[PDB]
This record gives sequence, C-alpha cells and structure tokens, in this order.
Amino acid sequence: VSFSVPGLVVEDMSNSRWPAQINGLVVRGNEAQVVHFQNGRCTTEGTLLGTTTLSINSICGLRGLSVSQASVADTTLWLRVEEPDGRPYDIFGDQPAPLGTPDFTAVIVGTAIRPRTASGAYLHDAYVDTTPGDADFTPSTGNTKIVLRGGGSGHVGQGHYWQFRPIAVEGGGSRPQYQEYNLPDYAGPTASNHDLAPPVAPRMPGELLLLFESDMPVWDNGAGAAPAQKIHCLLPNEFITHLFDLQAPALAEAALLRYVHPDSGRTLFECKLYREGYMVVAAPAGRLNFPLDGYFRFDSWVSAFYILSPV
Amino acid sequence: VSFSVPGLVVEDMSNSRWPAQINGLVVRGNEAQVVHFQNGRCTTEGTLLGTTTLSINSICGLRGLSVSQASVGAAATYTLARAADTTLWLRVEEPDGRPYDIFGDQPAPLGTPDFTAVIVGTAIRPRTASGAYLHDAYVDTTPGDADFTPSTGNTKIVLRGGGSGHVGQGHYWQFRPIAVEGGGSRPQYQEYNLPDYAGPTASNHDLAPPVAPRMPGELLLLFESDMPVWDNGAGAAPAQKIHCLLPNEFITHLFDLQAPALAEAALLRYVHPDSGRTLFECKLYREGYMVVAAPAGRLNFPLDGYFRFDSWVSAFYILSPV
Repeated sequence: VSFSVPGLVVEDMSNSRWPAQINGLVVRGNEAQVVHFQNGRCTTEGTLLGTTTLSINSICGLRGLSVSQASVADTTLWLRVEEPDGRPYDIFGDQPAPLGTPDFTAVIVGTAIRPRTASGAYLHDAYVDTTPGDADFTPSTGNTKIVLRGGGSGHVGQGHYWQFRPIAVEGGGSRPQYQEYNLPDYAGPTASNHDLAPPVAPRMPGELLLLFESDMPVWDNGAGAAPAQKIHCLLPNEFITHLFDLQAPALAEAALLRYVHPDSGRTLFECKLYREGYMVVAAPAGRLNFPLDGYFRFDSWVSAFYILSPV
Repeated sequence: VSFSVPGLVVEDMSNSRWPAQINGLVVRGNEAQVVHFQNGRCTTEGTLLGTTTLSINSICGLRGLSVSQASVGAAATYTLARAADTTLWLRVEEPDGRPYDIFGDQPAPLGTPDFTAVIVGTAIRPRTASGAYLHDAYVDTTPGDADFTPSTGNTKIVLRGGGSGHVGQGHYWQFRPIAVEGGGSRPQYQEYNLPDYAGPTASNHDLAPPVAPRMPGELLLLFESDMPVWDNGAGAAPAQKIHCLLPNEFITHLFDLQAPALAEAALLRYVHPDSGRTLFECKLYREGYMVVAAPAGRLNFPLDGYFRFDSWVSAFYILSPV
C-alpha cells in the first residue's frame, strides 16, 4: 500500500482538537511547554494514539449515561463516561481517558444535551472545568462532572444519555486560564495519568513543529472584553481519517511533502511528516504567511537526516 | 482512476447536514415531500452540488462581516421575549472567507442551512481586537421570517436576551448551530422542507436537484443522527432526528478521488468484521445517493461495519433484499 496524503486544501480541513476550520499555519519553537496533545494523534501508518477518535463530532467532549452524585443557580450533572460509539470505557485499557476527552486545562463552555429521552429532549448551557482545581474531572476512573449553568434542576436524574459538546473556553482575569498545551489530570488530583500518547519534540537541528491553527471562541459572561484565543493541532481530521483508512507502511522516518498552490502554479514550501504523526519545517517560530487554498502532496520517503529547503 | 468509498465504519462518520455523528441507517419511502437537500450533495465523481462545503465546521451555519440594518398566550410571550433580543445583520460570505457570488451557481453560500426551522446556536465574534465575544442566538429559516435572505447577500441573526452594543458593523461573525426549537407554540422543524433563500419576495435558484429513486423496489437509504431540541428549558418537546445522503467522509473521499463513473451505480457491500460477512448490499447512484431493496424503516444492523465498492452496475441491476 503506497503512502499518500489528502489533496484537500488547508482551508477546507478541520482541527483535530476542537470544532473549527483550520485558518492558519504556524511554526512553534522548542518551548518549555512540550506539545503533548492526546487528541489529533495519528502515525503515518494510520495508528491512532492517545484519545484520538475519527468521530469528529466527539472531539473535546464527554458522553454517557447520567448517574447519581452519591454513586460517585447551578445544577451538577454526573456522567458515567463512555466511548463515542456507545461502548463502555475500559478503565484499565490503553487510553488515558475515553476517546475525544478534552486534552487541555481550562473551563470549557458548551451545551449539555440529553437528545433521546422519551419524556422529552433536553439541553442546557453548561461547562466543564478541566483544571486541577476541579477534583471531579476524573474521566480516567469512569466519571466526570458537568455543570449546568443557572439551571437544570429535576433534569439530571440517573439513567439517561447525555453529551457535552464544546463551544468556547472561559476568559477574563477572574476565571481559570485556558492553557492548550497543559494536560489535565485525567484521574483527578489524587491519581496519575496513564497511557499518554508521547510528547512531540522535533529532534533534528533547524527543524521546528508546524501546527494547524484555528480560532478558539471565548466566553466571558457577555462582556466581550477577554483577549481572543487560538487552538492548534498536529494534523487535520482529514489527514487522520485518510491515514487510518490507508494503513500504508512507513518506508522511512519521514514523508517529504510539498505544499502546492494551484494559483501560483508552483510549490510554495516543503515539510517532513515524521512517521510519529507530526510535520516540521525549516523555519523560525511564527505564523506562516501563505495562502490556505493550497494542498500537501507526498513526493518521497526521506530519512531524518534529509535537509529541508528553508520556508 | 479507480472508484472506491471510505473503509471507515458508519458510527465513526459524520452527518453532512448537521454537526453530529451518524447513529442510524434508515430507509425512506417515496413520500410526498421529496428529498431535496442542498448540503451533503456530491456525485460519485466528486462533483459538489447545491451548498455543499468540505469544511465540516461550516455546515448548517452562516458567517461574514456584521453590517448596519440601514445597509440592508404564545403571542404575548413572543412579543415580550422578542423585545429582549438584539438583531445582528451579516453580509454573508463563503467558508474560506471569500465573498459570496450572488449571481453564481449556488442557491446560497456553502454550508447555509437547507431546511425550515428555528435553528438555535451561538453567534461568535472570535477575532475582534477590542475583545472576543459570543452569545446565545437563533436563526429563523422559515418563510415566516422575511429576513432570512442569504441568496441576496444578507441575513439576520437574533441574539437571544442580550447583545446590545456588540453588533456594530465591520466585525467577523459566525453562527454555529446547536439545536432546533421544539414545542407546539414554536415553528416546526421540517428537515425536508427547503427555505426561501431569497426570502418570500424572490425565488430560489441553482438548487441541487431532487433525489427520488427511479427503479421499482429500490428505496433511499439515509444516514441518521440525533437532532438536539431547544424548548426554553422545559425538556418536554419530542426528540428529533436529522438525515443525510452521504456522510462527510464519503464526500471528501469522492471529491479528492475524482473517479469517473463507469456506469449508473456503484454496487456497495456493507461488511461487518465481527460477523465475518456481508450484511447487505446497496447501489450508490452516480447522482450521489444510496438505495436498498427494503421497505421503509430503520435498518437493524450494527454500525461498526463499513461499505466496500465491488462493481459498477446499471440501474437495472437487481439488489438482494436487505
């Protein structure tokens, strides 16, 4: 099976860590905070890592049956977390949490949805605090708390199917910081994470991580004063599904890709997609000023020692 | 260039008309209301139709720059509640940020909602230097609202219960869908009923064509998802669904492939690894829809199976009953 990547243009592709179109290409330096994403992790051979799901609507969310608090203004909803396909989460399996689980610390704003209940469908404004300040974010051990903001009493009884679907992160000085590179404590503050997808840090001199960027919406209680945010991923969802379906063996350490721009009638830059599932470029840190109506084209398998042309 | 379809299992794929995972396969009869979706329309050759965008996050939404209005019982409750709302006016554009071509070959910008309902969602103003902003919102796409006119370059978004001072001209906004309204007092959600893209005073144009299986004994196979329902916190409205002809992953696969169609339909087999066999077969007509030899209703098959292209066949090829 010969390797290839999608011929879709970047601006048509989606963030594998958050529900957003890709609207930027940025180069990240080797900062103190090492990229350690659990969503959007896929090798060139189509091996999914961490909490990566192919179900794009399940990304950075939680779902499962409601349970009573004892078994574990605002109303608290308690879920027995499960996988996107509705099968149970394997607590002692090879994932740090159910697939799609948020993989950063913040207060994530969204909607709690109870979409199939026979007594009537229900939904409500909600949030999930994934910072260590929330002792109840413990998806690794099978449960998580969702807070219904300003309502929900009488609607959170046990035994009904719920999803939490993300919209934004909180912003403003009083509220917990959004830190997309900071992994949560999936088992809460009393227990350790396990089976994390490994860190991503380019090994070769002069090569830096290329990230796909999106806008991150911000909630600040209607003030409209909080600074605008972004969120990044290693590969768009469309790359991940393509690689997964293909299952192409890796014939070297990296796939040399050229970014092709039809309107320019030429290649604009080249990158190496390492087998481990990340792209690097020979460029300094910062935003890449290229049009996003171009696509990546696989040209050759190359070694780690292959020297990329400067962007 | 050889034809193929994705080998992804159904429960991993997504609805091309709404932000939801596929959680059902259902067969629809040849009802009075003909399928006429504008989103999720792609031929087997990868030709996108109607308002179909590959940008999955742009599906059933609106986006563009804010503009000024100038540039453009239940009754008592409606009146009072509406007074608390703020209207946002957008000059609608395409998902990639390029302008909408009013005299182009689409009925509306790509991703535009393609059914009548009151669609509940979030109005998001994500890049403003003064500060990012968002608010609970809705878009009434029924003919009863004269201001849903994306075909002519503008549309109204209603910010529910607030938004005053935040809707000034010249800023980038998106409306991202969450649910439809439900309840007897509120406008009906009718997923098979196309909106008036130019409002009630003007006609639609360049619609993707109707979908109605032509061969006897063949009925349309649809990919189903849950449709969340908003009912002002009551939790009493009946649960809903939404359907599409092909999941997004089929559409991107077909678009990237650009395989010429070698006959009227592609014979696909639905393969279930745990069963170690094919569970049923269907025909994916070149026009971009699947049919099965089955009566109307839900198909009771596990969704951890995938479709496999086996052969090009004519319209007269007789499918094995499901």
